[PDB]
Amino acid sequence: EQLYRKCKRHDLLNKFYQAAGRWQEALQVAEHHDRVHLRSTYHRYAGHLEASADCSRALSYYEKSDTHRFEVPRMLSEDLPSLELYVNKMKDKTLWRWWAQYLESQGEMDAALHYYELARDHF
Amino acid sequence: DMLIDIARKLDKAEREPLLLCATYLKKLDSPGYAAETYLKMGDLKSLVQLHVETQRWDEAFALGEKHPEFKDDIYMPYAQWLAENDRFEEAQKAFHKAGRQREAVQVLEQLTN
Repeated sequence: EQLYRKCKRHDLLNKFYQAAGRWQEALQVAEHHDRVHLRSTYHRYAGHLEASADCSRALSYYEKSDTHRFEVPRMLSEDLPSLELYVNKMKDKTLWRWWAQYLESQGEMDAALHYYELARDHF
Repeated sequence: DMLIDIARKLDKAEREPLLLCATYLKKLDSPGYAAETYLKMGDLKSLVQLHVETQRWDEAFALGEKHPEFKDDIYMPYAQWLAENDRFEEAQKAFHKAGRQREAVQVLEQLTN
């Protein structure tokens, strides 16, 4: 740690903190000295929280990484009611399109139309 | 206005009065006239620091287009500001306008990774 600080290599220091499981320090270094990796660090931390079975905090960090559009539906694909609550909470257009595509494949066309109308996906 | 009239009445040989005018004009948040003074004296480094510190990015860009040696001093701070706003396409163009072509490449490689 001292050597990486002496080199001013905040990128290798961030990778080091991640590998050490010290995620808070890793996020602090990313927020102050390594801002270009900050989205990737949130994504990796969210993956380790998901692996640790903490889905609620994984959601918050997938949101911060802006990867919630594809990672959240993947993670909650086994728990459909929680995914529905989430889609209704974020009110995001892209998520309403994804949930409407899921309803469309399941044949729930009246509900798919409702969510495509919310998503303003006239096509 | 009085420091301007004095600095316009002063001769180019009177460095100590002119630098005292330029520092008071900087201290009195009058960067367009501190700039005119640093330009009259030919201290282009203090001028570009003045425009970057007083965040006059348009006056900075106009100076950097006139004096290509300051493109780095202007666009590195501005391109960092674009990258910190997650505007990485604009930041990559800004690093390129700075002459920092290797960093304009490395940022896009890092985003690709």
